[PDB]
Amino acid sequence: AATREFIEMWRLLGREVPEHITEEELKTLMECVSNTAKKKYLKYLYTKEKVKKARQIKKEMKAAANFLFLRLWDRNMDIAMGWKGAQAMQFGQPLVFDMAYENYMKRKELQNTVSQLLESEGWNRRNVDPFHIYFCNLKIDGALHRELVKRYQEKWDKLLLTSTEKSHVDLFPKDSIIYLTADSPNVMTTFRHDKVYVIGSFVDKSMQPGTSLAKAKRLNLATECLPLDKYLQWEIGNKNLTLDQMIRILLCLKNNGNWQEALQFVPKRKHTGFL
Amino acid sequence: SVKGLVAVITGGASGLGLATAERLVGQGASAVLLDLPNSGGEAQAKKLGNNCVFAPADVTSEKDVQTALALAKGKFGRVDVAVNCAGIAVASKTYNLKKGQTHTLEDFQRVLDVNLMGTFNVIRLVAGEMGQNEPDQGGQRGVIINTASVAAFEGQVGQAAYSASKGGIVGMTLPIARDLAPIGIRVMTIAPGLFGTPLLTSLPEKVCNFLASQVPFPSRLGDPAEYAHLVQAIIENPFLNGEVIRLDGAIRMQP
Amino acid sequence: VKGLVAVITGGASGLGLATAERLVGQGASAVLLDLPNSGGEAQAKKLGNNCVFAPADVTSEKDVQTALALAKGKFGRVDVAVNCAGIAVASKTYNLKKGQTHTLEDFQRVLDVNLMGTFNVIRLVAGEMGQNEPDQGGQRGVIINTASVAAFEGQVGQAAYSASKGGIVGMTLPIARDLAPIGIRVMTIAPGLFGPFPSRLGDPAEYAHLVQAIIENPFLNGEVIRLDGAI
Amino acid sequence: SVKGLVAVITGGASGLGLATAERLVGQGASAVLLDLPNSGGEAQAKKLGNNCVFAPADVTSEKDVQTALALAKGKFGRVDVAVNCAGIAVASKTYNLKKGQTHTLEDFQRVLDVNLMGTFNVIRLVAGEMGQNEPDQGGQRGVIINTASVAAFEGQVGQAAYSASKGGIVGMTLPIARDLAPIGIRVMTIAPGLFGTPLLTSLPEKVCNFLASQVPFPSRLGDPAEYAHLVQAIIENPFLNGEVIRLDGAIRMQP
Amino acid sequence: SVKGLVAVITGGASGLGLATAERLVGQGASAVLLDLPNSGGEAQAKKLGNNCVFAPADVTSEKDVQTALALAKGKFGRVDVAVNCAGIAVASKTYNLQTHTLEDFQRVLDVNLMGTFNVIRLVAGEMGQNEPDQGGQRGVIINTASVAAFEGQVGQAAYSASKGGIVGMTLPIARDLAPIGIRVMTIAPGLFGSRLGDPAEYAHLVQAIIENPFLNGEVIRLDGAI
Amino acid sequence: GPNTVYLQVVAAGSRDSGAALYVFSEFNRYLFNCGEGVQRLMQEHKLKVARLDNIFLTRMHWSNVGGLSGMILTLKETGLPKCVLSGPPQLEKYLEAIKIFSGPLKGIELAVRPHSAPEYEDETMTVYQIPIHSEQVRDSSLVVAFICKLHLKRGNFLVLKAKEMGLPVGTAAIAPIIAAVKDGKSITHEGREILAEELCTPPDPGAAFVVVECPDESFIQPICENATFQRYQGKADAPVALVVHMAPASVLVDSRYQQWMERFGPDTQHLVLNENCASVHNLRSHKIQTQLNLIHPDIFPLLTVPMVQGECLLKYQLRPRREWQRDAIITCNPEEFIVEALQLPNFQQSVQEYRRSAQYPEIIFLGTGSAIPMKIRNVSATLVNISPDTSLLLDCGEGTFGQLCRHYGDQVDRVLGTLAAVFVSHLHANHHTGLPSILLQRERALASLGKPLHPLLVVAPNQLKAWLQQYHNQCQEVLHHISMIPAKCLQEGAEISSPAVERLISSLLRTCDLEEFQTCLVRHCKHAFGCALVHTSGWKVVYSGDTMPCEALVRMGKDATLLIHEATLEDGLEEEAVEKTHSTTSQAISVGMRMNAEFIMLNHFSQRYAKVPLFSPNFSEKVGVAFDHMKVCFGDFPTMPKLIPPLKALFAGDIEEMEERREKRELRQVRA
RNA sequence: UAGGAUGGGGUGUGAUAGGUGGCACGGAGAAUGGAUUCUCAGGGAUGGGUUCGAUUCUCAUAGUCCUAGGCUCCGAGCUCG
Ligand SMILES: Nc1ncnc2c1ncn2[C@@H]1O[C@H](CSCC[C@H](N)C(=O)O)[C@@H](O)[C@H]1O
Ligand SMILES: [Zn+2]
Ligand SMILES: [Zn+2]
Repeated sequence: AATREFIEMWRLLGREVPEHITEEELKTLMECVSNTAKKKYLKYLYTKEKVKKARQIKKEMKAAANFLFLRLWDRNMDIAMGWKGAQAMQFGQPLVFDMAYENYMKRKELQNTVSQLLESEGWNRRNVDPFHIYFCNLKIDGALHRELVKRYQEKWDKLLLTSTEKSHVDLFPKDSIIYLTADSPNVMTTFRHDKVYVIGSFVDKSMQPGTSLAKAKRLNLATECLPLDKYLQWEIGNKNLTLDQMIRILLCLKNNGNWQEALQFVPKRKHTGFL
Repeated sequence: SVKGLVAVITGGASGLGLATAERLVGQGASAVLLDLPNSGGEAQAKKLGNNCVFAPADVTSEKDVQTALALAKGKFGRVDVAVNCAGIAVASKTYNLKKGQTHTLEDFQRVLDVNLMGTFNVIRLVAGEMGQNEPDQGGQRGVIINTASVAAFEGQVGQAAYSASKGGIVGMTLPIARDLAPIGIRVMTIAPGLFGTPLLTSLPEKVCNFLASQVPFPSRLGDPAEYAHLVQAIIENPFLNGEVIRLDGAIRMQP
Repeated sequence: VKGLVAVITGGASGLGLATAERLVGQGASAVLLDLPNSGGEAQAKKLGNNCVFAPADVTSEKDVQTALALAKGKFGRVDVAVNCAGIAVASKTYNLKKGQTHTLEDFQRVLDVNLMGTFNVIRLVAGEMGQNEPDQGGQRGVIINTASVAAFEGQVGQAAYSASKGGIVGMTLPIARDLAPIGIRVMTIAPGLFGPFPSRLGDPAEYAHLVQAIIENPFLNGEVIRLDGAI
Repeated sequence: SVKGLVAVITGGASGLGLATAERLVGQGASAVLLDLPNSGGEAQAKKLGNNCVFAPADVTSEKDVQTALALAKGKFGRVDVAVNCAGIAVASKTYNLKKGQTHTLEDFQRVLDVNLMGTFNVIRLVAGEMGQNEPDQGGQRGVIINTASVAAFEGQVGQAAYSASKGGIVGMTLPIARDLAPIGIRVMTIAPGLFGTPLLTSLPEKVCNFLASQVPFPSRLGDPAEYAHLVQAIIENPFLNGEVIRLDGAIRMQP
Repeated sequence: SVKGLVAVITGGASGLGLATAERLVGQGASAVLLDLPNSGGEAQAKKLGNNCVFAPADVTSEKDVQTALALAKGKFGRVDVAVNCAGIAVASKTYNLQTHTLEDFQRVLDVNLMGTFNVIRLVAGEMGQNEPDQGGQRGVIINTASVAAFEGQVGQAAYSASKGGIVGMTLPIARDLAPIGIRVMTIAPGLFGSRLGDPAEYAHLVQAIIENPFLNGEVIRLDGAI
Repeated sequence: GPNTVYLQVVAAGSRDSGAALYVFSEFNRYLFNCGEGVQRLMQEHKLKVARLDNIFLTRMHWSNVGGLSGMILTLKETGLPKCVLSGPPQLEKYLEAIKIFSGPLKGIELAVRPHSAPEYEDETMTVYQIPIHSEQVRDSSLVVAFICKLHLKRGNFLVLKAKEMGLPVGTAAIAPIIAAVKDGKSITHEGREILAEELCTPPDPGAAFVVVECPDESFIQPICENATFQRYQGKADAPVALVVHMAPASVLVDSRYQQWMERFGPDTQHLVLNENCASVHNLRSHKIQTQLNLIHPDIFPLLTVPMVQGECLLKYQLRPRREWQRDAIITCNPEEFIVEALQLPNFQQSVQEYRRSAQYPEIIFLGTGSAIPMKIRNVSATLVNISPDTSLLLDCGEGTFGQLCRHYGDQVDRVLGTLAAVFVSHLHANHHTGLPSILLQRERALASLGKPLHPLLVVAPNQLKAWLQQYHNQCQEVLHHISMIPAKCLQEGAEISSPAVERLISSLLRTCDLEEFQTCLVRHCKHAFGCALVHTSGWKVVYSGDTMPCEALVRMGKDATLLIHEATLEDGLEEEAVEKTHSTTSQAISVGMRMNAEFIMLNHFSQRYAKVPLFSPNFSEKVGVAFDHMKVCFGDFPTMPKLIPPLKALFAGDIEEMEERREKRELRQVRA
């Protein structure tokens, strides 16, 4: 409550701080030694409140304004994607998300990683031929598992993916594993259906390079990088693409698309165009 | 071949009936469009040329169809093919405990009246007209083709009345085929899956894409010209009788 | 089936009556829903105080509604519904050697009694069944329909009858899917020649036995069972 | 009632065969578990007591099954019911263009031999034993129950060999009913689908949970005691013959 | 239409397979008669001209089918249609108050069902290499499963079992091959030689199935309502 | 005005690095020493030079202006339009002397702010220059001390109590209100007037810091008697926050000097970067020497009143909370260095294998890096120990004495006593600028060792005379320490110019004990010379210098015992080497077989090259490679080929790094 | 090795030394004539810092793009200072 009074003050000072604060987010607020970190956290809460209230307002404004099937709601589509997922989990090509990076990740990065995993899995379900997604090295009581169960709620027990505490080397023949990383010396020429691709679920905004390469070289796994430059002009943009863009690229190549079709999912702001 | 055949096509003003008429007239046949008087079939009959005539008749009524058939026999002297494409769809749950609504009886009755009873009302009178024909070489006098749906085997939620009617058509397809077999009239049933008829094209693009993706192969809504093609194939092939053909791309309807 | 309450459409005679006699013998409670002028009142007297006759024309919503209100008055709940009422007609669709056409009124009447009457009973008793407290298995009730094998291979002249029973056959699965979130099971029996092997006519008691088996077994749903001795 | 009947149950060491042995022995029927010697059949027979016997036999081999039937005849003197619950499965696609792999012919033929040929081998050898019974009242001499999973109707991807074998069992159900009718043996088939059988254990438990949730009602996997209940109902009821009964809670298979 | 297509027909030396080859070659297609060496198929291949060729193969073996498909790919460079007409039958009752012999059941089962799957799995290997046309189709696979699969007569237990297996496995194979772009269909021929079905009407139906792009995963009873 | 300002100690006064500060501010950046090795130290510790607007020199002395030429070249390469120097007015003459061996102010503009010029102020600092003349146009008794005064910072605005009188908060309308009160102007009559402290933090007048250099006792009294210092010292007007003293320890212990610091007040700090610091400056250099020592110990020997002793990277913030900051202190730990070498994939097994496989003169390679100094390699240098009493320096790059002092530690004084002659072969900014540092340290070493002060002998091109002559006349007396001999007089075809020259060269042979000394003209620039020495023992050493494969050199140096040749570039770019007049590896290697040398040594590696060049398969048992601080004896020639595998393993990453860079350049070319 | 350009982690874009405004599309969970309600994600590279308020103000780290070169001082005029 000392800090509750402190926030009342900064609010009395007229700073960007929220109207109210909950206990658990206050206990999160005290998780920041630097006063700048507390500032940025508070501005994040303030802006959340700001947009939440703005959208409630616009919601209140709009309120002033022989079929063959009953409306095919979101649930029916979800069940159809469920059946496709259940088939993929048996005969689909494996795709691995390699956990264990929980140590290297600040809270902001861990949250954003969870968000990207949620979107990537969403795009995976809708595809015509999904991968069989593995979460390896996924600590049961780690930070990520608790956030995933928080974000999915009771969906978590029902997702059609394999979650395990084992490593990927304990599941697949080590000759067939390929660790995808932008720093690889080997350039991916073609998508190979007999190999197992590993993606590190790791978000750090390009800030500690070589982590995936270090994990790969520590073992005797094969490694590859995407041929971004060879088939696409470049400009100012990181080469580590998001998880949902990675998965939508792999899903495009898997369906026999060519490179000039697969790289459409790269953000246009990063490159001028094809060569 | 179909050259010189005279066809009576119910529900011919749009959808599968129109596509069948367009094909048969294009292939050199003659067609009679059988549809409601207030429909837009008069324009289509002008489009197809003097081989085609529009007959305003409501298939639920004996007198309308009898007048239309008398017109057809006056204009062309014979009936060689009949295609049943008329019908209506209604979606409504039998009962919904959350909100307490119950399937109203009049929607069920009018679905049976248009789909199931209208079809039999057409079949018996057209079979009456074909029974006067001189038998073709091989004992055949004519062919009657019905349009069931995949809803007749795996109905989804809220299609109780529709599935009931199409299941009745499927059930009754065989005893009628046995009744008219001694006379030399062939009876066949086509069970189309998701087809780009006006019943489905009026839906939004999102649900249209979802329905198209549900088909295993080819992953698209059926094209009515392919229904017309199967109808022609049934007309040419002397040995298809008393059978239901699913034209659905191997799709199975999820609940 | 002890203490369970059933509404048996067409219970004055035939398969409905044989089901009521067997199930009440086994300790259930039965409501005979049949036409007012039927002789089912003697049967309801015969079965004792656990049985009640409710006069209702199945094609009319009001008659069935009042019969169900009578059931609510006597027993307070409905657990099982068995649909057996119906009639049959034999007539060829068209007969060139005699120039005779199947009349439309007969076709409409058979459809009225067999197919739409069954749906009318289902739609009303489901409203009654929805008031039950769920079984420990989650079940609220069971609905059983009768669609003879004529729905699959009809004889000459059964077009209207085969149409009605094929309608019921097509109707089974969508109603089962409709009522699944409510907890009502919908099942269909395909009786044959009821009064290769067994070569005799079927005994209605074997139909009653199957009805009890369907009631007891929690996992039979949305299926048609031909009980026809393989003819 | 089943009181005093002697039943031969193939695959009776586990799953549906064990559930059936449990019910009939509990109801007072004597049972013979016919299963491979590798399985723990003798442990279950010792557990179930004096009314249960384990017969080591391989269903694809004529001499083992003949020995097992001789053992049953020696112990109890007759066979009144036979239940075919033995079966194996394989999950392999017919052809896979992406991976460049083709279903092996040995795997298909092995599954086909165990599931389909073994079932006919048991039916044809048991019938030679059943043919010696003096008929029950009503012309019945014995009962034969088969197991043909719902894959025979709506088989999934990668289930071709299993679906082919169960489709054969479904196809030949009626022919055997016509074959054995003059001698008074009924043949019946159950389509259990998703059950408590370990075949639903090789799949990941999340797939099993999804499949259980997808059943319309009850939204769970079947309990083998419900299969045993249906088996007893089939044994008691004289008029079920040559028909396939789907026991799946109305679930319909999607690919 | 079917002009220019290459079709592989098993059991093409006689009966329905031969009548299908005659129709497709008359319509301008190319056909390969895959049948036993003693069937006399080389005379039929000589009759149909240079668009048709005979490849001796026993369908129950992988090697003979592989050699025949290699020969077809050498001759025409492509396979577009496969028709499975090969088969045998027996009429022995399961039990005769005598027991049905096991060798006859194994033989008819493997000739009808096992030969069909062996052909399907190898042609799909051949068919998977075609470029998909404007409709996305890579090939059509057509099977025979007599109406005995549905209403098998007395003594047709082995035959009905084999055709029932073909019927049961039609849909799962169609689902397997659907992402490849191969259509799978089944025909159920009835009484063939109010008269018996003429094999030319079966060949006509086969052509209709080849032409129509939307028929897939279905069994068609060509039985004249019997 | 800037919000944060802090100092940083780049060099702590150690004998091998000198002393230097670094004033950081948001708007400007400043430096106060430009001696030898300062450029290398600042590059190593990642100190940006992009916005180095001003450079302050506290004393005209080669120990303080040694690295000035290196900085000038670096600023020109950075693209800075103008740089301004401040210090003694003689800098202009110094700047004139720099252009003789370089270009004249190419592109960039140079300016000088002498002490007599008016004070210079900026948006962040006001600077005053104080001239101090020692007791008892070149002036050898002038030292300049700096006093920097910060700008006044407006106080913070108190918003919490601002609402009490009702001033608006959270809108741009308060911006003019805040500007007025922050400037000392009262806000107008908003129902009533509010002035100054009623809503605003009182202003901070600014904390000043002083940098003082006292090289000797002679300056103590002039510092004490200076009136300008008393202006800030004895008052309460913003008491100078910190005074940096750069003076030998003997000066600090004086009582008079000691009382002078104390009069600044109790709160004032005092930073001292004297000759008593004990801190490692070149961590990477220490790492490599420790790493290489695991291979061969002999070939790679190991290197060597309140007051605050200075350290490397020591800081002192000034605008924020005035506190001392120990966050960037360099930390040397040999255990970590050896641990990193042992964990290498292939390093460990190879060194075991090497050891199980198994004096004068000795060659020490002080410097092998080319034009610009880099992180690991200094500029060219080479020490030869002919006899225990004599030595010869083959090239004197900038900061050579620093590398020599680190290698030898406390023995440096004895070695310089043995220093007989220094050879200058071509007048490049990385072949000769280190000479003046050597002379002063040699004089100091001779004084400590008690040896007589005999002038050193320098053999060099005559153009070097003009550079030293101007520097000696204008800036600092040097020439009374040297007796210079023109390089042309030692040519094969030379003629006796004067009898005096002959006495010196004859003296050189007797002093250095050589049998004969010879020189030759290589083809690099105008007046570029090689050399060759033959001892009475019979061994011959030939030094090429910057060159390309030449024929005059081959005829003269036949059958040399050891040849040292330039290896700037590799085989990929022979055309660029010809254009830039340098030799590639195969060109040098081809030269060695033709010259028929016993052993071959390479140096002058390019800035492209980080640690090693490419070891082509043409590398035989006679061709070797050179690294900084290596020891080569005549007996180690058979050993040298065995060292190739361990050196490849120990530098796996960098050689891997160089290849990727070469690949990337190719990729950009390809993608063009 | 250096200098610059710049970084929207779902995608396009704004308010441009400080106050103002963001907009349009997309995703996850739970319920109902193609729309609705609740809930989740809403840090304009990462970490410090300043100001009454920072996306824009400053530093450090990392990614990415572009670019990285050479001697005259005077008269004798190949040497002389
Ligand atoms: N351009 C690219 N080429 C190959 N793999 C890439 C890629 N961009 C992203 N990925 C894969 O997707 C994941 C997220 S990108 C994150 C990069 C990584 N965490 C790092 O610090 O460098 C990575 O693990 C990488 O395997
Ligand atoms: Zn040079
Ligand atoms: Zn050089």
